[PDB]
Amino acid sequence: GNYNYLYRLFRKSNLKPFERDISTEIYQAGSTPCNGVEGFNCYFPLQSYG
Amino acid sequence: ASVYAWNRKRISNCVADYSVLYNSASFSTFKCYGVSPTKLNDLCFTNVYADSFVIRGDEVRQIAPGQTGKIADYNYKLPDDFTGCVIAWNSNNLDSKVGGNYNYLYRLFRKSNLKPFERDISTEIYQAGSTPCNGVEGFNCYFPLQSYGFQPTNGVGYQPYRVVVLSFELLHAPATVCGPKKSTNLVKNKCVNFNFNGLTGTGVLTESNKKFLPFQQFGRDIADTTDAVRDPQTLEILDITPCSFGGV
Amino acid sequence: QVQLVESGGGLMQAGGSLRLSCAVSGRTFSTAAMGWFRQAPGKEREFVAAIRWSGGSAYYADSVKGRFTISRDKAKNTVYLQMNSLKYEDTAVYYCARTENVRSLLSDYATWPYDYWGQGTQVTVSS
Amino acid sequence: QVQLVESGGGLMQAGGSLRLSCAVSGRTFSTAAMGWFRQAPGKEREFVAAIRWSGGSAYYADSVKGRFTISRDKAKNTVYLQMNSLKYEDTAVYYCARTENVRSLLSDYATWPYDYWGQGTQVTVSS
Amino acid sequence: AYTNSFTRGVYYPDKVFRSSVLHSTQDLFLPFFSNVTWFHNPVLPFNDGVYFASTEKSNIIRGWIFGTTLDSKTQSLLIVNNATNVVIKVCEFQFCNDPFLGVNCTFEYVSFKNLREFVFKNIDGYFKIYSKHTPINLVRDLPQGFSALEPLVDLPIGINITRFQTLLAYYVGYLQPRTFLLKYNENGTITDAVDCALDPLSETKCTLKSFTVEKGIYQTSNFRVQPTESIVRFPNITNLCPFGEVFNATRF
Ligand SMILES: *[C@@H]1O[C@H](CO)[C@@H](O[C@@H]2O[C@H](CO)[C@@H](O)[C@H](O)[C@H]2NC(C)=O)[C@H](O)[C@H]1NC(C)=O
Ligand SMILES: *[C@@H]1O[C@H](CO)[C@@H](O[C@@H]2O[C@H](CO)[C@@H](O)[C@H](O)[C@H]2NC(C)=O)[C@H](O)[C@H]1NC(C)=O
Ligand SMILES: *[C@@H]1O[C@H](CO)[C@@H](O[C@@H]2O[C@H](CO)[C@@H](O)[C@H](O)[C@H]2NC(C)=O)[C@H](O)[C@H]1NC(C)=O
Ligand SMILES: *[C@@H]1O[C@H](CO)[C@@H](O)[C@H](O)[C@H]1NC(C)=O
Ligand SMILES: *[C@@H]1O[C@H](CO)[C@@H](O)[C@H](O)[C@H]1NC(C)=O
Ligand SMILES: *[C@@H]1O[C@H](CO)[C@@H](O)[C@H](O)[C@H]1NC(C)=O
Ligand SMILES: *[C@@H]1O[C@H](CO)[C@@H](O)[C@H](O)[C@H]1NC(C)=O
Repeated sequence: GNYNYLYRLFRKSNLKPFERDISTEIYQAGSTPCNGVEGFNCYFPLQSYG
Repeated sequence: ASVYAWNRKRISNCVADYSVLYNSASFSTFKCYGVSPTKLNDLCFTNVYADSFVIRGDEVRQIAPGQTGKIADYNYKLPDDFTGCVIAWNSNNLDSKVGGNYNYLYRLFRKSNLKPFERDISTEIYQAGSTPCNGVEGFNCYFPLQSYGFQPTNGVGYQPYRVVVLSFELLHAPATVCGPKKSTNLVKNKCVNFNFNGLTGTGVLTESNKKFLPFQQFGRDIADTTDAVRDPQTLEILDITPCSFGGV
Repeated sequence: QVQLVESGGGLMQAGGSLRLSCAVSGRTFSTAAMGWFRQAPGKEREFVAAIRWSGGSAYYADSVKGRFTISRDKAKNTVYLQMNSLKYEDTAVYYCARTENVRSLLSDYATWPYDYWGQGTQVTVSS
Repeated sequence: QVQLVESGGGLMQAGGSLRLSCAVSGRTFSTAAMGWFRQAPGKEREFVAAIRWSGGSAYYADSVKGRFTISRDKAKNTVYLQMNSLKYEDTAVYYCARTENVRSLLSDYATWPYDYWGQGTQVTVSS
Repeated sequence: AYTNSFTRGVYYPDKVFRSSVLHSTQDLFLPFFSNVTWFHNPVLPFNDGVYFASTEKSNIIRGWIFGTTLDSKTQSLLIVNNATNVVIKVCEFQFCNDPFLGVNCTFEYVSFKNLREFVFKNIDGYFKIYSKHTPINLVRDLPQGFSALEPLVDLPIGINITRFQTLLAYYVGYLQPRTFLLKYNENGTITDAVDCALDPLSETKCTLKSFTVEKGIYQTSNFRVQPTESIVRFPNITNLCPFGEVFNATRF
């Protein structure tokens, strides 16, 4: 399995045409701020292709 | 219920409150594929099946699309295009006791893999060889089921875990499982963008003097135009005046 | 509480037959298998027979094969041991044990532990 | 080739602290997460900790929460495990593993496989 | 036995409020002055909708059954008012050959001198039940007059229906997709109605959308002769086309 190629799994809004988002900010799925800390309702936005 | 005899609860004709679930902090796994738990409140479905069963911790990964193993093949299988959710949480405090709880079983042998959402509760003696068993156990003739070793001191992987799979269905039928979609407060005598039970518009809502019937909800003008409505929460009739406009 | 009660033991002449009964009260659905063991004075308890509660498949020790038969009535929640061709070596206290651990291999019940045991019944074969 | 080299293991008295280091050479950009596992003689290898290479978020096993801390230096391409309040139960060979599979859920690294493993370093807690 | 559906079988087709206005609407209504079957528990069809009517002085009739087989083979509707309580079930129920009353469930709800009119229809999986109760002084047939049926129940069953039966005199009619003109008074209630296909005067009323038309001549409709037969003419040949030679060809 090659895992060098990624895709973004979470984002607060859809991308506009030709928009480019390379941020790795922790996705706040809940009401609790993540403060850059992963956990419950705090997920890393990217994920690798298998 | 056991993994080999997983129970199936059917949900229909009710308000599905998903907030209590995805915001609860008592679930270790709350995976969802091709669907967001928050968006479900905005969606309606004909039927919603909650398949419930207990499996050990290390077998929790088999409940997912494109998975293989004892549980994935002989006890419970999901489709490659599953679009529901899988929830799972530890049940060591409930599904374990000093001595080992053996009330939870699992199918250990089968002549072929299971199909998506297929339930096999047969206890036929498995014929491992070419000699027919004829309902008698012995050499190459074993019982297809086996108990689980759920003890309080067992490892997390071997400790029990309760799992519920939520599958949604859309037949040629009405969607009777909808979300709550909480309302907002009401403002009168102003130009507002209103959305009532099934309709939307822009206008001014004013205390009316009309007399709707108990079953009448939204009024109409001569030219099939909406002039009045009934607030779903408070049985008060509101006249709708178009927001002031005109040439400049 | 799960209670196992044996009965039917008594004095018999060698060559006869005797049916020992063992009634189970309390939990019924969880019963995975029922086993009969025997123990003589000064000797270690030994496995005699076992039967799976569902299906009724039986597993016998070599010392009693062809003489002893184990059966069970699910409606009465009872297990019966018909001991034929009684020998003087059969004189012992016969106990019945219940296990809720379902095992795919029947022979496992010949060595795996049992969580419930009855008080046992004496059987004496004089001649 | 990607090479993982552990170091820092040794004899320690119970209650002390020890920092195990694990250096990675070869591929650097593809590193998705670094995990620490441990295995005692006659026991199965067990997950100790994991850390995402980017961001540095850490996930700990319940047995070491509040005692062990996992960190990493990206410039040195190294991962460090500070084991505090050493217990006799901590005596084992500690291995470090590297994974290039980026997973949104951190806890996935507590069970998902690792493609690279080091030779491990022995840690002994006497008293 | 047959009787006259003078001007009954009209129901509020929607939950809309209209005041002092005439509204034309096409939907399943009971044609006026049509024949309605009269009974004093046989099985009846459910072609496209049912208008049921009952005259009661002792509450003989109790409920209805709907479905296709009504023999515990598929889903079926059971609606029953027993002496204090209304009950609605959609289970695959096994029924008796002649069900009566003495003196797999996907839904479950629980709640002559008098005339009770009901309208049952099934569209888009929804079961629409309208009803209307009134007092009466009559024992032979239906009272002549006009009264509309407000909706009572809307069930999302998604269940097929082609037959139904009653559980205990009454009258039965079958709705048709007709155009009606309805007169809403200032309070939203329907006070009069017109069947746009009964007779030419009603066609004129609906075309003008008025209950009282002034003298004159009005162009209403278009008369067209309808075809009596279907003719199919083809040359008289008998040779099967050799499509096998192409599809069953060994080599392509
Ligand atoms: C919908 O819910 C609201 C909120 O509970 C109900 O509001 C009450 O209405 C009565 C009658 O006007 C008032 O006396 C109460 O003070 C209201 N309560 C609150 C908290 O405002 C309302 O009646 C409900 N409507 C229906 C049809 O159930
Ligand atoms: C009419 O039948 C229904 C059931 O077919 C009866 O309703 C039951 O009433 C009892 C007592 O209140 C409840 O415990 C049950 O749950 C009810 N059934 C259902 C399906 O909800 C009703 O009592 C009957 N009518 C009379 C007058 O007895
Ligand atoms: C609509 O209903 C209202 C209420 O029944 C009727 O208003 C009443 O009319 C009578 C007759 O003039 C008066 O004596 C009452 O004082 C009125 N009450 C109210 C509250 O207005 C009204 O006439 C009805 N309109 C129609 C077209 O049927
Ligand atoms: C309608 O009922 C009347 C009265 O029984 C009957 O004479 C008439 O024939 C019926 N209609 C038709 C089309 O037969
Ligand atoms: C029971 O109801 C379900 C509803 O989905 C249906 O699929 C099934 O065929 C029904 N069973 C029978 C025997 O009709
Ligand atoms: C409902 O009725 C239609 C028309 O008779 C039929 O084609 C259809 O198969 C029926 N539905 C089911 C689920 O059998
Ligand atoms: C082609 O052959 C098959 C059997 O060999 C037959 O069933 C089929 O009808 C044939 N093709 C056509 C067009 O009939």
